[PDB]
Amino acid sequence: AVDTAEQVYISSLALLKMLKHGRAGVPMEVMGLMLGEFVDDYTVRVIDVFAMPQSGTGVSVEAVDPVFQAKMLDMLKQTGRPEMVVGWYHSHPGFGCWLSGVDINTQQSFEALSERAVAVVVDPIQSVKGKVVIDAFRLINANMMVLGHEPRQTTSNLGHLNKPSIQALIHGLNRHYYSITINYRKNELEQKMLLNLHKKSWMEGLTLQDYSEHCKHNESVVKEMLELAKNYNKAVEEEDKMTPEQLAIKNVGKQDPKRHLEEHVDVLMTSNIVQCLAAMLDTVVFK
Amino acid sequence: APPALWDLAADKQTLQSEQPLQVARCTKIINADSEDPKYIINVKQFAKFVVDLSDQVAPTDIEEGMRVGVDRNKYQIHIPLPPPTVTMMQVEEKPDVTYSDVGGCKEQIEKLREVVETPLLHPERFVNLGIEPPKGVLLFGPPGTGKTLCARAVANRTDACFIRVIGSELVQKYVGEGARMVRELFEMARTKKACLIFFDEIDAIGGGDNEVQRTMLELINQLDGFDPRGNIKVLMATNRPDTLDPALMRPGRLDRKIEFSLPDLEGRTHIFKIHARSMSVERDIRFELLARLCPNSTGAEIRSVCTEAGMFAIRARRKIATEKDFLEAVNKVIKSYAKFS
Amino acid sequence: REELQLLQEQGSYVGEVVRAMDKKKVLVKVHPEGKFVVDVDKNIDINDVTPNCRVALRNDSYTLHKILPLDKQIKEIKEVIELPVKHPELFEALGIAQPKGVLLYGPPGTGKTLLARAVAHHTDCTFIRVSRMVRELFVMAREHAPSIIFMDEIDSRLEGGSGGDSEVQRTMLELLNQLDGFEATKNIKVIMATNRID
Amino acid sequence: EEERSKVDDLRGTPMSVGTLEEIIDDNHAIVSTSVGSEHYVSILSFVDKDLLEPGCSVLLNHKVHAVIGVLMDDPLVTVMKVEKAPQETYADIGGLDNQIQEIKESVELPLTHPEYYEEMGIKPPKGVILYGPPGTGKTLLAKAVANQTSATFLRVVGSELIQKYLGDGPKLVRELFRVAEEHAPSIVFIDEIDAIGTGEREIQRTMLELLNQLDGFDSRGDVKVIMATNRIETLDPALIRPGRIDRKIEFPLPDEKTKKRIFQIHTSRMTLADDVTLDDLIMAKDDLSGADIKAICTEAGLMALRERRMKVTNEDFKKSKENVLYKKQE
Amino acid sequence: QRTMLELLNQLDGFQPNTQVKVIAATNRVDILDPALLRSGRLDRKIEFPMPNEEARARIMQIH
Amino acid sequence: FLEAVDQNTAIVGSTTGSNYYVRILSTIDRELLKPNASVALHKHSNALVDVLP
Amino acid sequence: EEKFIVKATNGPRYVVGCRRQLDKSKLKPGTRVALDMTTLTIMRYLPREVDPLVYNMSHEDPGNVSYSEIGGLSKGCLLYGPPGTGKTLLARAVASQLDCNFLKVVSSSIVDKYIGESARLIREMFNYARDHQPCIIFMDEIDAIGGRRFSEGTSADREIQRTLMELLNQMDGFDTLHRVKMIMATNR
Ligand SMILES: [Zn+2]
Repeated sequence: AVDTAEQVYISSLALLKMLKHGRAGVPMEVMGLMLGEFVDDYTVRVIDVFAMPQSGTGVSVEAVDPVFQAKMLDMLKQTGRPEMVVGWYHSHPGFGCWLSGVDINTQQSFEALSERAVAVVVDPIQSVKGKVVIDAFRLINANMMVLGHEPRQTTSNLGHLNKPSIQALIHGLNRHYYSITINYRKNELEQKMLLNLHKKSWMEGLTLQDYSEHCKHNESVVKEMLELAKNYNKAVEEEDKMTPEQLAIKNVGKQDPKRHLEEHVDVLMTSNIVQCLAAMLDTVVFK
Repeated sequence: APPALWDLAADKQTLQSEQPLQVARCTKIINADSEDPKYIINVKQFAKFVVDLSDQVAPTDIEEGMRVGVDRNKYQIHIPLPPPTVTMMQVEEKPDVTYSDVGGCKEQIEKLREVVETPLLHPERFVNLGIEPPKGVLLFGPPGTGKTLCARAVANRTDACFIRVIGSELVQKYVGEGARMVRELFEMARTKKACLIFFDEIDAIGGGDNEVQRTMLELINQLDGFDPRGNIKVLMATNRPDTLDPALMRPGRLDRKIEFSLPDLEGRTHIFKIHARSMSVERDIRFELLARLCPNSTGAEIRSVCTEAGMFAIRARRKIATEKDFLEAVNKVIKSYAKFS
Repeated sequence: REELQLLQEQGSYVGEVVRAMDKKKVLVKVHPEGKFVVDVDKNIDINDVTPNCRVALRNDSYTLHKILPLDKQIKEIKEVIELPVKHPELFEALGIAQPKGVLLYGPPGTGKTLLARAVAHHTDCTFIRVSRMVRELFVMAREHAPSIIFMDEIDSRLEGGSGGDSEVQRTMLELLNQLDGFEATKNIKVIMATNRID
Repeated sequence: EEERSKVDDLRGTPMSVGTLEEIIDDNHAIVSTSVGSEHYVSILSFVDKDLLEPGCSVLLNHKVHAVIGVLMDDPLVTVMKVEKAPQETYADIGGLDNQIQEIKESVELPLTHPEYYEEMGIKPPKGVILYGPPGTGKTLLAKAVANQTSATFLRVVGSELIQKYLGDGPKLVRELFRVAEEHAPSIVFIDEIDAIGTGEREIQRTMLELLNQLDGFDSRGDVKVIMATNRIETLDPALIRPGRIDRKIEFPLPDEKTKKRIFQIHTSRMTLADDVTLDDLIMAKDDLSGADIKAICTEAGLMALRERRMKVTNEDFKKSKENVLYKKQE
Repeated sequence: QRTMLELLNQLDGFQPNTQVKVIAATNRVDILDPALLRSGRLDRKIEFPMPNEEARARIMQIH
Repeated sequence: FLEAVDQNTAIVGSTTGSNYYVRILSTIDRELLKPNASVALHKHSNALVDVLP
Repeated sequence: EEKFIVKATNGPRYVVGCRRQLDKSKLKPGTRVALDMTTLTIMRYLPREVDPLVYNMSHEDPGNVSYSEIGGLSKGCLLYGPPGTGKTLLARAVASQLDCNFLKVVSSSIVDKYIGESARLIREMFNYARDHQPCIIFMDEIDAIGGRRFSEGTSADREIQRTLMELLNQMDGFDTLHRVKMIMATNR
């Protein structure tokens, strides 16, 4: 009878594999298996994550083929992947990320070997593209109902675990079903390779190609955007002619939610492209 | 709260018992079965579903259009269940008029008595002496004292009074219930070891009317169809012969159309003999006198003579009824009502 | 962005309470396949939520937020309309028994709208017109009391139609019970109009 | 205490209000809703399962729909019958002594004074059916009030309760039959029978079903049903033979002498002046019931009571008689 | 005639009608439809008169 | 859109007929608060960006 | 022009975008299209149709030798009924050869159980014949609708003869039939 404060390490491998698996996350139930290595009690690291073929039955213990699982795991053992399985993941579209009776039964059956048995449910269907916040699930012991529910130390990270604060699922089904915190990790090779890879993904090939395109489109296409920009500017100035009357009458309180200032600041920012690219044309013409 | 105390303490095992029996798919009823694996089912939400049969329910226990429990996760049939109120409401087991009310028909009472009383008493005599016992008779025409011979046939069984079925209960809202009605009362007729079933008021289901043509043509398919039985009993009671479909389909299995209009002089004293167990009649009252002092006095009309005359005997505040005290009720209820009718 | 989780809440429903229960479990009439009885949130009291009113209810937590909703004619009329123009205060010291209303019977050629809106236009006060739907405008006349009210639409044996008409006769009788009953707001003066057997 | 406050998770946020259909002896009942969702779950606490009377609205959940509680229905049943015993007996009205001893002898012989009822061996538990040309509860309640002296009573006035709502069917008649079953020593009184006189196709089938359940095909002698309409021609001839099987009677025309007796009864407790004549009062009336003369006796006793006097003068009773002369002509 | 001529159109415009036959029997030939003559339609017209006392004694003997 | 009960918050009727209570976004001014207007929320966020003419 | 409003069959309306593959040709309004559950993209459109239009545009009879199997046989055509048959094999022989369509007109389609306003079907179907440039009309078993109206006809005969009056008004009335062809088949 002892418990610690565990935290699931999530690298970009399992993340991107759950993003491609979320793209393949059809309404039909899907299956997946997580791998890794157990170094101590209160830490768990995932490295290898793959997908499983779909079945008409869906998420179930019968769909997990032991000769296929052990066959692929053996083919990972003959390669440079000497990691044992650490858990299984799946997708729950529509009805929420909670776990049904079948999922908790195959979780109870799959947790006999690994005491941790990390469970992750990805649901990118109804989640907006602004946040990719994912949560890992855990199974509590049925004999711990007499004593405290979760005797987990280091209660600081629970404030970060309070971000999924839906008022129906977390404490709507929190009995006999709790969760765990999630952190990330990134080395310098992922930082510089993925950082320079994304900057290059927003940059050009030689980085000098599409500059003169806009530098010379300022004279052909942007002129229409400058004339229309002046049409919006005058289209606001026609009301700014009426503003000094109200400002000359009341001077107390603000009733119009429009600021008429920051939009024109943005118009000036779009208009400064001519100034910033004029020096570019000066460099291209010079040398 | 005192009832909820012992059950509240008995609510602990309801959590460990909540995982089973949780399955409920709104009790969807099936329609037919093309093959044994796949069953076509239709839910009440007008959504037709198809699922395979589970291992907990035998295929021989499946009935056409049977409401059974079915899972909403595996979609399989976990456990069936036995379950209109008019069907069980129409059950009738009560003693009633005996044979003593024969309405003067000397030959007709034997034409129906040899088919209502004799075939049950002598099953081997009619199979060996012939090929099968007779089918039944057909009482129709003028109402008069109708339904008296029906109670006669009900009470004149030496074993147990049987069920009678009126026809005015099928013309109701939500048509289609008649099919399951006749199929489950004929199924119960198979359960009652070849019991006899009487069908009253065929005119209330015969003679748009296609929704009635379903129940009455299916009724013909269940009568001419010997699946429940083709030998027990056939008898219909109607006021008018304006039902041509049962009249043209009846020669297949129904037979022996007879009539029962009115009794004779020596019969009304026998309806008074069955009224000897009615409201207390003094020994001074002669049944032959009161019987002969009223012509055109069929068993129903003199049943109303004993009803209204019974009412005036109650209003008289007397210990016993005397003919001199209710004869005014007799000739008043037959003559004052015979004036306009 | 903290509200973005309430955007992810898929919105919220519109609850309508029809009956309050004493067990702190108020049933709320909702959209069909609704009728979800539930206890309200702890920061909102139960007694304040009145039945037969619409409220704001969340779609998952089922918690309540708040409650939801002619020179001679002008010479003779100066004492009637031109008197309350300049001295609204004198209506408490003056004890000369100012009249409550005035009637003008005859062919309504000029004087029904141009006179009342012209002299009332000199009064610079609001002009409310009458134009069962005959009681809500009387409640509006109770709210905005200081004005010039004029009958224009009604000017056109006992029976049920004389009982329904007797509802408006009761409206003007209680106008004599309020006006002639007790003065509560200066400048209450009205003008009658009647041209027939009435 | 904790076991009482631990089932709050089921009655918490995931809670709904459904409509139960029936209770099955296999400890799992069937419920319904707007779409008719049938879920069977083992019963829980706080339920009665005996007085529940299936077929009403119950409490459901967003969960597997375990029944956590129930909610009482129809406060509408309260306005159906009266539970008091009025002092108006069968000896307070005259002229129709035979007409009142016909129903008194008709329905007061069963269950009371049984030596003339159970020794005969007839038991016609159907009762008589009456109709009052004045109606308005005065004559029909003055004849039915004889049974109200020392007995339980059941009253039903008007067919509005069937027509003021959607076509639920004969379930309300089943409620009257179960309250009459649990209240067998009572008298069923149906008043203002204007079902077919006032969809319309369903009124005929719930009225013929009213005749079906009213006939008592499965019940023994349990209660005496007394029906009372206004016009005997509105009722179809099919509602006569099954329903009316005991006896029916006719009521005379209340023109001068029956209105003189009604006036005497309505002016027996009150005090009137000597100059109050009767010929003008029984002359100015024309086909009037007792509710309006009771209304002018009430407003005449109050109007004469305005002067702190109980004596009703002739001019004040004619001034109140103008309400009678106007009301019937309006 | 709409339904009947529809059936005759399904016995005239359908060359793959070589499948299951459609046997018909009429109790009287007073109103004889002239459009019932075709290879697929009612072409086999074998007259079945009233059996004589000999034939009635035969069918009654075997029955 | 059905009704506006207060500032920065109103009710909106869905296409299925059920009325929804959603807090409007602060960027949208009071011009889009017309009672009879063609408002359009999000499929998941259920927030209005602009109305349709 | 890039993003427009869609109307789903179920009742709720949505707005979608434009896919980089398709163009603005089929994107014009008034054309039923298809959508996807994810991202509400557009794969292709959905051409509308009707129920009887499937029957009028689906039946096809094969066989090209039947045109040469009619035997030694070398604005309207009358196929009457002497003691010799095979008119269905010939009309269905050329109809099975090309016929340019399968516009079959059955004599049981002018029943009009309700009020006899079959003029909407004469002008509707013959308006389809005038709309489509090629058209061939078959009229088999016209003897049922070919009543001679010798005596005073009832309401059932007067409406059929009124459709014959529309046939008169559209054959020798104020409308030519130079391009369309009708084949009147009968029995007597
Ligand atoms: Zn699922």
